[PDB]
Amino acid sequence: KQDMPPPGGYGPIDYKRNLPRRGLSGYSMFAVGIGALIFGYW
Amino acid sequence: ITHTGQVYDEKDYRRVRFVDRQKEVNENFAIDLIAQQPVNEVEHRIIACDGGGGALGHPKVYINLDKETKTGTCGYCGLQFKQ
Amino acid sequence: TVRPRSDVTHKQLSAFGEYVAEILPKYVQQVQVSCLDELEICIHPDGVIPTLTFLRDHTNAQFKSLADLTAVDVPTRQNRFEIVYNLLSLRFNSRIRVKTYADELTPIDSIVSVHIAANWYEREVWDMFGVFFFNHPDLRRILTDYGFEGHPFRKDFPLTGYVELRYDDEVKRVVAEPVELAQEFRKFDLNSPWEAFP
Amino acid sequence: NMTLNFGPQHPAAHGVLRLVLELSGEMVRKCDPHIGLLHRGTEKLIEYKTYLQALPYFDRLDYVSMMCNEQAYSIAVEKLLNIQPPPRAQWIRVLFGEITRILNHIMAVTTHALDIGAMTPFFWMFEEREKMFEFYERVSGARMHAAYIRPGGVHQDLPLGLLDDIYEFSKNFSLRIDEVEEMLTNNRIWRNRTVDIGVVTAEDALNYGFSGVMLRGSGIQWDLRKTQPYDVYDQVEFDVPIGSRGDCYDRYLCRVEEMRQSLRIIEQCLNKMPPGEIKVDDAKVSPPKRAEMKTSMESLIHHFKLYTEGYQVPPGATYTAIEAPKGEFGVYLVSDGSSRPYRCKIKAPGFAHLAGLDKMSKGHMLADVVAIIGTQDIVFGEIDR
Amino acid sequence: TYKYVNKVDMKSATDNAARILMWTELIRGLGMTLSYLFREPATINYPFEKGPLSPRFRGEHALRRYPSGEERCIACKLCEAICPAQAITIEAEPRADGSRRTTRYDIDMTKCIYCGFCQEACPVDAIVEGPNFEFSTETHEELLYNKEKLLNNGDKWEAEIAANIQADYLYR
Amino acid sequence: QLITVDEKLDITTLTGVPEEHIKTRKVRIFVPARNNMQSGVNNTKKWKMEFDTRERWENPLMGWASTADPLSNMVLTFSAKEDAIAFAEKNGWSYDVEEKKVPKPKSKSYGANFSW
Amino acid sequence: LKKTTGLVGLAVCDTPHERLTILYTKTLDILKHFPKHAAYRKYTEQITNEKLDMVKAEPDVKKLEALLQGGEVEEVILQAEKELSLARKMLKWKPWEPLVEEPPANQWKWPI
Amino acid sequence: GSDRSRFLEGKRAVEDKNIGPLVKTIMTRCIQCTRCIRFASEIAGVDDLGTTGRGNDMQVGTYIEKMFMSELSGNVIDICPVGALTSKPYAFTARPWETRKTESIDVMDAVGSNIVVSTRTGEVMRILPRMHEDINEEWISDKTR
Amino acid sequence: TSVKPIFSRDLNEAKRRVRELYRAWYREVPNTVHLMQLDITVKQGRDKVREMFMKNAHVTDPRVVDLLVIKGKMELQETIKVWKQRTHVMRFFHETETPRPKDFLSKFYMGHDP
Amino acid sequence: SATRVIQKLRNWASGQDLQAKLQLRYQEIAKRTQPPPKLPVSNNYYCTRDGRREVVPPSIIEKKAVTPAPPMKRWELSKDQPYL
Amino acid sequence: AVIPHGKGGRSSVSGVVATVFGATGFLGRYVVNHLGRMGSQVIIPYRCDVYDIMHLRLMGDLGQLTFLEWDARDKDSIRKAVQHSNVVINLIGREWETRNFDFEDVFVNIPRAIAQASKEAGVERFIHVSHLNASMKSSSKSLRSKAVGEKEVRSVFPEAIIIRPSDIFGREDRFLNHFANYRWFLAVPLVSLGFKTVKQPVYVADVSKGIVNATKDPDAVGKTFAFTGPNRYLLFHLVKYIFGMTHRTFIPYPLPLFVYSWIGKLFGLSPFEPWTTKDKVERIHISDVMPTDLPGLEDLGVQPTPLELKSIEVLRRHRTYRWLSSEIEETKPAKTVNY
Ligand SMILES: CCCCCCCCCCCCCCCCCC(=O)OC[C@H](COP(=O)(O)OCCN)OC(=O)CCCCCCCCCCCCCCCCC
Ligand SMILES: NC(=O)C1=CN([C@@H]2O[C@H](COP(=O)(O)OP(=O)(O)OC[C@H]3O[C@@H](n4cnc5c(N)ncnc54)[C@H](OP(=O)(O)O)[C@@H]3O)[C@@H](O)[C@H]2O)C=CC1
Ligand SMILES: COC1=C(OC)C(=O)C(CC=C(C)C)=C(C)C1=O
Ligand code: SF4
Ligand code: SF4
Ligand code: SF4
Ligand SMILES: [Zn+2]
Repeated sequence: KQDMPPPGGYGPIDYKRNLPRRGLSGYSMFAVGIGALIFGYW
Repeated sequence: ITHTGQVYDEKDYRRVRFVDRQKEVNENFAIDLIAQQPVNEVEHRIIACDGGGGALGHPKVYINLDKETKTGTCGYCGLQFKQ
Repeated sequence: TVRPRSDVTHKQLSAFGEYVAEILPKYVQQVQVSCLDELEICIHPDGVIPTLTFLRDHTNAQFKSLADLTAVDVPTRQNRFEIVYNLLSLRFNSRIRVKTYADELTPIDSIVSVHIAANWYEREVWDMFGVFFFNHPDLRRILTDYGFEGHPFRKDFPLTGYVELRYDDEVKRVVAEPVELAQEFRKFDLNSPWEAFP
Repeated sequence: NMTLNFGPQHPAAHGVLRLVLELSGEMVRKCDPHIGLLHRGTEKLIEYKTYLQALPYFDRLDYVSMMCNEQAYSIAVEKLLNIQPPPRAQWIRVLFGEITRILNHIMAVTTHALDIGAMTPFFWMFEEREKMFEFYERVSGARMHAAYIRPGGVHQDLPLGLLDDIYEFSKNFSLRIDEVEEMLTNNRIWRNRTVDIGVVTAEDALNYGFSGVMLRGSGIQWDLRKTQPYDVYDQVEFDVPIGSRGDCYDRYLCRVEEMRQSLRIIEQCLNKMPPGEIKVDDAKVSPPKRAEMKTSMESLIHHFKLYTEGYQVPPGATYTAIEAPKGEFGVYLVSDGSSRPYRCKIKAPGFAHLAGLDKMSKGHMLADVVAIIGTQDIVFGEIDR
Repeated sequence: TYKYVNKVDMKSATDNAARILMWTELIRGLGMTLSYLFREPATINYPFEKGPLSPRFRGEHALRRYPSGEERCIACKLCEAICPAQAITIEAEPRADGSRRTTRYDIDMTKCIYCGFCQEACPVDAIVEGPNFEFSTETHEELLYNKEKLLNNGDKWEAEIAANIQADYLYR
Repeated sequence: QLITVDEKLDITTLTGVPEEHIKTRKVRIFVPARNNMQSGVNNTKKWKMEFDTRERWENPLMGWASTADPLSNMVLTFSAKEDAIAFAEKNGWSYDVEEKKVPKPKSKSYGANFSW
Repeated sequence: LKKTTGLVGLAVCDTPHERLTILYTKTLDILKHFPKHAAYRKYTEQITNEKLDMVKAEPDVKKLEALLQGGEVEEVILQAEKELSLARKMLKWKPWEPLVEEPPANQWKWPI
Repeated sequence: GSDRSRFLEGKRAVEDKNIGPLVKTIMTRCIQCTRCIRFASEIAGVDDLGTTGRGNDMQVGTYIEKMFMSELSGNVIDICPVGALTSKPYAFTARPWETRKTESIDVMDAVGSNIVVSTRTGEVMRILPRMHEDINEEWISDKTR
Repeated sequence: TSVKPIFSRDLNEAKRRVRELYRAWYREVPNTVHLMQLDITVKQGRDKVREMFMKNAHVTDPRVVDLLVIKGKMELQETIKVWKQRTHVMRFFHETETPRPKDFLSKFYMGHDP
Repeated sequence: SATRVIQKLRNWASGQDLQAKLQLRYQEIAKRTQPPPKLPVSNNYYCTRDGRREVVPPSIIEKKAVTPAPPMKRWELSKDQPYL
Repeated sequence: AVIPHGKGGRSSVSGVVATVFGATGFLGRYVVNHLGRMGSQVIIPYRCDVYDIMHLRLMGDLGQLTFLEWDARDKDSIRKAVQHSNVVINLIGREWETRNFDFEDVFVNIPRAIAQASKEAGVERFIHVSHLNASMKSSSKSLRSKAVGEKEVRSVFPEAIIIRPSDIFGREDRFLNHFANYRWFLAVPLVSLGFKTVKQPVYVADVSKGIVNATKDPDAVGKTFAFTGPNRYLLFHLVKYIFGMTHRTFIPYPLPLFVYSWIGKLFGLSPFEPWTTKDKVERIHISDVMPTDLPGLEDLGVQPTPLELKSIEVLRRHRTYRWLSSEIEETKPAKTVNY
């Protein structure tokens, strides 16, 4: 007949940002570095 | 020569164009193809001619095949209709 | 098939048109709210900086942005060019048109002082129609070729100009050439002769 | 100082800029952009062409935004005629207007990056743009300069499968935005290249007539889709993404948000598009249907006259502005009673923005100028007209 | 409605210096491009898998012919009076059958804009704008089409045109 | 201010028209005549200023009509004899004004054709 | 109080109530030298008065703003200061005078 | 007039006849406006044309097929607002929007009738009358057309 | 009749500008030939300048001479700067264009147009 | 369709679900050849529905000062996402 | 259609179709530009590769220039090129003798064949270009040969125009340049130090305008012509004029022609293109000619252009940077000779 939205709506699309915060913390990060870097000295 | 003449005179310098080339000329002349068609016999005094289609053919005009003397020809299809 | 319109606007703006005409009686020659619900204050050319300054800096009429400056050329009128300035008020969400008339030889002032947007538009009006803007910083051709002769959007200028360009081997440069067009532009006289009942 | 204009022919001059520059050592003392390199005479030619046969001049003013340029003219010619498009057509123009804002922004954000030096964002988004072109090709017939938003409506109805396919694109497009989002928003390199570059203060932006994301990036609240609504935008809900520091980054972030907000508007248009016809039914303004012109005489006469002569819009003049992706695009159409216009001043968001380049790019080096042009989203068709 | 876009305890201060010194934040971009070499390229094999189109695709012009074999063009001049690029010249005559047909028809395909204002104005469906888009030419003369490079052109794609006309006629 | 000049406003040096198209070219101010083929009088009300007709020739390759008269498609439209003569004099063209030809009033009566 | 007026340039102005009173009061004066019955003096003195009327009737900024119906007060000021400049500029251009010159004939008839 | 049609019925058709070698009467076009009959009887004194039949069947023509041979003949073309009878030589050579119209004078005869020469792309396509109250008041001879 | 002055009031006053442009151009021709690597000789060019400044040597409406200077100065700016390339400047010399004959018999003999 | 390891490579490296949002169209695409449609089409005198003739020529036109229009209502921060 | 029907320029037509055979080199690219700007069709027979005929495609307008392949060995290529023409022009000529073609072929055999077909096809004019001071026993293999052919041309196709140009200068020339090139190798090893030999040099355009005027000039039939040029200069002075204008140091150390003949031999040996050769060396030093009585450029309608004027354009390249910007009045003034 004529293109028209599917009865009951198309559905929901997401538009908002989702850049997902994640990651090691700083205290932990550094402590692996120095821990890998004292072992390099011993 | 195209269905509409155009044939260049031998002297015409406008013939170089086709040297090492050729001439685009349609072999299917509509003057003859339409003559190779059966006069559409009809019963009614007047007849329609949608161009063999509704909205895919030519505007719809009614032709008066009223005189056997002349087979009406829709100005659009060139189709002769034999009363 | 009849525009959905609001009469509130016609009235509100009409009222502003009387306000502007009262506040500036010396420069405004005619104010009219068209039926498209837009306003047009027609000012004497001398009123170009006064009228626009009042609109840019008045609490009851702040018209901060210059939408555009353009010049219709009606060749019949004595003062052919009709410079038209369209302005927008972000504060009151409304728009106004101030239009003044300028002839080929009589320059009008430059509003670059009132709005710095006009620095470019005024250069384009000079290049396109030949109107000159007084005390305008750097007026010079914006759109036409560096050596172009003639003002193009004037109604008396041929569509296709008088000069065209081509590369001439003999001189190894892009040389101009009087215009020869291989197919003149068929000008169609399509305009009905039965006028519409108003 | 040293006069080394940017390149008329340049790998990054957006085609045709000359931008003569004075080089005070590394930094640029002054810029004098020499546009005119693409002035085809669009406004002169329109005076010699009927209102339908001039629509095409418009999709070729800002070729990145095709159908929004047309939507201006179409709104301008409708107001002069005092006719309004049918309800379905108005939603279709808002549906296509938002697809154009996504495609303009994908153009502006990704090309800015390749100028900066980031090359991959362009490729990922351009495949997403070819998907969108296909939507223009599958409704109009062309992938560009469609000439679909004509006076009175759209030229033809949406094909039977378009709205499902627009849902599938909009459904997955959001991930593609933040994929570019993670690539450019937090990188040291992008923020340093973009943050605090070309700051424009609020009053200066209004005075220079910026009127666009350049206006909103500095924090001024103005969209023209919520201030002076056109079509049916008054029935769709969206949030203007205004800015706070009026600089490249804040302006970038605003452009990425409007792509997201446009997906919200496209979502509403698919959900609520009305059954109806796509063009006004007065045959004295929009052509008659193919079946009608081939079966009824009044329709043949109306088709013959409309195509050969024209609408003959009533004498008057109007300035109609719509929020084109770049900024306020307006047509000042002066009309005599004749079928062909008398004047058509295309206000180009871009003539004002490029003027601002000298003020915005002051105390900035050669590399900053490449970012300054990129953040004005200037395409020279609109500026040169 | 408006939306703001861009508007210290040691935990936070170390976190900031762990994202500036041992860069961890340009890494969220390197893994982001590593996420794409392992996906399937979108490239189509071009010459063998031409991209997708629509029956509406406007390309190389062609003059349709009535099945019978009679040219459909009745030289109205309803298609150069609208052609905005001013590209068409269709000088005509009575064809000596008494019928009405062209002796001349023309497009300069270096002026046309593929706008299809000629296929929607034609009251007979003679001039169409076919789905060709591989007709590039090494010369300028091969683009100034005549009535015989448009009619045998239309004597070529008519199997492929009519399907698309019949496919879109209702919407038009 | 208000300096006085004593001459027509010759802007021929400001127009930018190549000399030969400002010298050997005659404008013809006239109110277009009606298309006998129709009876509409709306196309015979405004004075037009059209230029002389120069060579319209044939493009050897395709047979199209070609021309070298830049001012060929030019039909400026004025609203009175006075305003057309002014523009032509303004631009330095030669004019050939043609007075308007409004039909005179012809008395028409239905019954008249019934007399004998 | 307010950390930042949204608009980039306009900077937070402490003592909004004060800055205004001075700017508004100066203006109420510059208008004085205007001809008795000059629309500008008659109207701009009608506005400046109402704003000085609220600038002193309400001491909470956010509140004040709503009343003056402007943007951030840092803006109500920006405007108060510009009207003053127009008021000075107007007293020289003497806009109140009779029209300079009536349009030439038929300089505003569009269907020409 | 009206944007649409309500005539969902069958149209009529008349039979094309030959009125001469100058006038092509595709009279199924005729709106029975009787201008032709009058001109033929009041300007040209040739009363050969006439209405035949009543009802919708009224046909405006020459009952027996006698050609309309007279000078002043071609004016019928210009005077029939419908394109029922039009010019046979200028049958389908052009279409009016294209025709560039230059106003000139008749040289075939010494009345010096005013005429408009309609030229397209540089060859004359038709010469039709332009009104001169005193000399040719809207009419031109069969020779000079 | 009365007319506002564009920049000068009397033709004499204006001519002061016309000369202040001649000088400028004259003192520039030499520079251009060298800068734009043009091939025409300084003398040759300086000739052109006089020709032009001379071509316009008949108008008496100050406003027009007030206007041609401006247009005139603008053309210097571009030429003084190198905003104009060789192509632009050399176009003042109709290098390829075959000068049209003027003799009647010379025109009758070619081209139906006057 | 990709080896799960390779695709988990792209999900882990991207940080986002990636099987869901494909940039490639496999069955997502509507098939062509949609069934033919049937588009939707007294006192309908054009003199009543005249948009073109409805318009009229422009109107030409103690007291209290009047603004061009009531001052624009200031917008308010978005409820779903005030800051992004 | 020999009726020119248009305002002069591209898109007009002067109605003269023409086959200009040597339109791949130096002189024919200017001929096509004038015949072309004169809007006349030009059937340009090219045996080259299309990539090198493109430079010709814009020197004309839509349809004006037509190309077709021709090889001198076979006719029917000469025949179809001249089949629809009315004008024919011969510009064939090669300095060296490639293994496949001798001065015999490029100057006699070939022009003869072309002219053969020219008369056969009915072309009215067979403009032929033989060298000035080029007669039999002119002690140079080519020049002698060239004249032999001039006869063959006249015999087969009488009423032919024969232009005999002097040395032709102009951009991309091999006259001024050969001399200019000497800069690269040592210094000008002129013979007779360059004195005792005088040359009249003519600009390519002057010759090109003449050939075009001749194709369209009625009295030109059966008329030989010598396009000598405005000034006669001694060779030493002209090399010195090439230098100074070239802005590179000049040294006219002398040597004899027997040695020099031997020298170029080796250069000729070069497979691609002789930098110089015996035949060239001869036509430079020994070749000297005083025109006496032959209608000239002025006679045909061209004002010969002096070398004093258009020498920047052809030597401004041979300067080192820092001198490139040098103007003309600065160039070392030259001086003319009579001898
Ligand atoms: C306590 C034990 C005894 C003492 C031990 C020693 C003391 C502790 C040492 C801690 C060292 C921490 C890391 C320091 C080195 C890293 C480089 C660095 O210092 O960062 C500089 C720069 C920071 O950038 P920015 O945010 O602009 O900071 C400046 C702000 N004005 O960084 C940059 O922006 C550079 C960006 C350039 C582009 C990078 C692109 C990504 C590169 C990925 C490489 C992947 C492979 C790396 C490994 C290769 C191995 C061969
Ligand atoms: N200064 C001068 O140059 C002077 C020249 N002349 C005469 O004028 C004529 C034109 O001179 P110019 O153009 O400089 O000479 P070129 O060396 O440029 O050769 C002329 C043309 O002839 C073609 N040609 C050469 N050999 C052959 C061959 N064997 N078969 C087919 N075509 C060939 C060349 O094309 P291709 O690249 O395909 O070989 C070239 O385009 C010459 O014949 C010469 O005798 C006379 C006096 C002075
Ligand atoms: C947006 O402006 C620009 C273009 O126009 C759309 C370009 O084509 C180009 C060149 C295009 C490519 C693919 C290098 C550049 C660099 C550009 O900045
Ligand atoms: S093509 Fe269609 S429109 Fe153009 S002329 Fe032939 S029929 Fe009339
Ligand atoms: S497509 Fe548009 S431009 Fe090309 S021909 Fe048909 S109408 Fe003219
Ligand atoms: S005039 Fe034309 S229309 Fe009126 S009746 Fe005679 S023929 Fe029929
Ligand atoms: Zn039919």
